[PDB]
Amino acid sequence: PAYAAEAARLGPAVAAAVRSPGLDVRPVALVLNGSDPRSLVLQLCDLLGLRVHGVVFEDDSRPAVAPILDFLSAQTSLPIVAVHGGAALVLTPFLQLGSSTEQQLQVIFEVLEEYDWTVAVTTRAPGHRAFLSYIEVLTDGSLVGWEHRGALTLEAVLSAQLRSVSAQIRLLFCAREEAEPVFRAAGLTGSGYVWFMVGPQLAGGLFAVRSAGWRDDLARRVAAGVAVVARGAQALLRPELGHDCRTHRGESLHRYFMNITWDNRDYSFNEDGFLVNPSLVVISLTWEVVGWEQQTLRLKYPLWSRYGRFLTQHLTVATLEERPFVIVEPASGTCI
Amino acid sequence: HEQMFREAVNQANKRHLNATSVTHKPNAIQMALSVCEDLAILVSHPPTPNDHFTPTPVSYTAGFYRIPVLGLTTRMSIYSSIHLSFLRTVPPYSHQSSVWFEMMRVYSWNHIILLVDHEGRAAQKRLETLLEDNKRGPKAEKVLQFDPGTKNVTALLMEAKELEARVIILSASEDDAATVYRAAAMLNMTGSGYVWLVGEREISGNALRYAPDQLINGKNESAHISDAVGVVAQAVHELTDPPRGCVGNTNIWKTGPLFKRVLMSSKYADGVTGRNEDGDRKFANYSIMNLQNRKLVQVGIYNGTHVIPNDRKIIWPGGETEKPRGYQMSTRLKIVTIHQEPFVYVKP
Ligand SMILES: *[C@@H]1O[C@H](CO)[C@@H](O)[C@H](O)[C@H]1NC(C)=O
Repeated sequence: PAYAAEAARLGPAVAAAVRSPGLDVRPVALVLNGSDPRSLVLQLCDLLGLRVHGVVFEDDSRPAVAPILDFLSAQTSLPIVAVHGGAALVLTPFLQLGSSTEQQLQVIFEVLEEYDWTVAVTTRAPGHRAFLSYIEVLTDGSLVGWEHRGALTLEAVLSAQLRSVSAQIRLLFCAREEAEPVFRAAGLTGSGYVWFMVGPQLAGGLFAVRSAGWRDDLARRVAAGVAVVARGAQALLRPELGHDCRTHRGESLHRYFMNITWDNRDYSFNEDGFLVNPSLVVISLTWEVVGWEQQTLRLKYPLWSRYGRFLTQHLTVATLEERPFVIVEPASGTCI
Repeated sequence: HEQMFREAVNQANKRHLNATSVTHKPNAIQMALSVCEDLAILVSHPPTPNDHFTPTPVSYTAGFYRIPVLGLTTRMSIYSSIHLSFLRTVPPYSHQSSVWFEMMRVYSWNHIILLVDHEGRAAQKRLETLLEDNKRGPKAEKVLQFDPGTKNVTALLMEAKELEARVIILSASEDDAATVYRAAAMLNMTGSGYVWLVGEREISGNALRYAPDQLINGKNESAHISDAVGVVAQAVHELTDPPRGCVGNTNIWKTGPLFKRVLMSSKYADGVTGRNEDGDRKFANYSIMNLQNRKLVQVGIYNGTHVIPNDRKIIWPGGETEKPRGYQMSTRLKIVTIHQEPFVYVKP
């Protein structure tokens, strides 16, 4: 960005006046990155009198900065956020960014439901417990559940493992570095298998889930950040531990900020910093707007075939509603 | 507290390009900023944490540098990740209660309730997983999930008492343990048929818990520093080296996890406290106590799977003090009822 911030200094600041019910101040969120993380927090606290209404700035390609932010907040009771473009899950004793692994899992399972597919995969197990348990619990349904085998990551062993499942459509999640072994390995990359990974997040580098603003630029990110700050300030109207870096330990989180929607987006989070009823879309690359909000269903490309036959088992079958042998009666809900 | 570290660095070269050192900063912000610019994690010393999460930030920074330091003054390590596969030798609270059920599986009981915050959730889930004729304790009846610091928690003891048995288990903060112990005298004066089991610290901080009934090197950290640093000694890579540049190096040392994996694989190559998984040790031995009088006699050969009790085996409850029978049956029963002519005729 660099000088872009100066532009962001005016427009987004003006965007505050878009919804500013008596906001005290919102001057700037100066980056002053200096290309270093070690003292970035040092100068962050140094600049941190008169408290601060709140400034957010963070963007690093390829998200292991959250714990430092959490410690800074604790050491200065800081509830401010920094970034929205990059995000990741963390449960630590502020932190508010677009991400929901469980939302991704439920969305993909929904897509499977209305797309009529049976997923017995596993990739390197970084925090495998979360995703695996989510899949297992969602297996306790009435339609899907045939594919439940698991897998493991690292070449011959990986090839044998991935060839021991097949089962047409498959999907796994892991880090990009570990992801590439998928293309590296039994070479069973047949077109009759579409894959979805939530863990890596980021973007391509097929079909996968991403945030609503993923296509949108940093402008909407700063708008959402300032809107969240304004909501928090309004809640406060109904102290950042003195912002001292040089009580024995502060303790609070989301004391005022609970939930709100702006820009047709439910800019809200759970007490656990979880995206509550968020909006996300799905990709389509040979990306494309394929994917969802209001706890509702959204899906384009209403296809009835499956590009299948990757193996002569589905045969075009049709007839007429004769009555003695062809019964056609109204179904809402589900068939009998 | 630096003499121990100085001796450790002196003894570092026993088996065999520098020897690390650190300065113990009480607070964390300055310790955090000095973590890297001062110098995988050759020094992993929590000096004397008088707080709870204060040892977390420097470890997180090292993980950001891919240096899984080994926590030393750690007993309840909520890391299992938020950090990056930080090393750790002392087993956490995770299995500290696990050993109980196996002991309980053969010592005295079969179905004894257990009690709870995140550490408690992890402990209870690990316990219930460990237990995959059959038996079950709280899983048979229930397990609590409460809020720390809730004074006057009387309904908890009340509902605990009314169950079939009096055998209980708990693991929580010092204040929570004290409150539950004090309530035990209330709400049917829990005892004479009840049991107790908590972390050794809970007993230690237990000023007022008599009937209730530990460590290997905790609170001493004396004879295990040597084997700890020795285990690091073999960490030397054979096949880059561990980079020491903080400023101007925004990337990540690809070597870091590469040799963290083998560090995990590394086993034995030591004695005494020495001799798994991710940042944890799969072996340890512990004793128990009965809290006779005002003395908490840490007597027991629990030693994981192998138990060798002796020396006044036990006087478990505060009321009985005799041999604990264990499971207790019930007399009163509540019975369903439905209206139907065959056998259900109801009139005013
Ligand atoms: C580590 O290096 C510094 C300077 O590079 C040196 O002064 C110090 O003595 C070394 N450590 C040991 C244990 O020799």
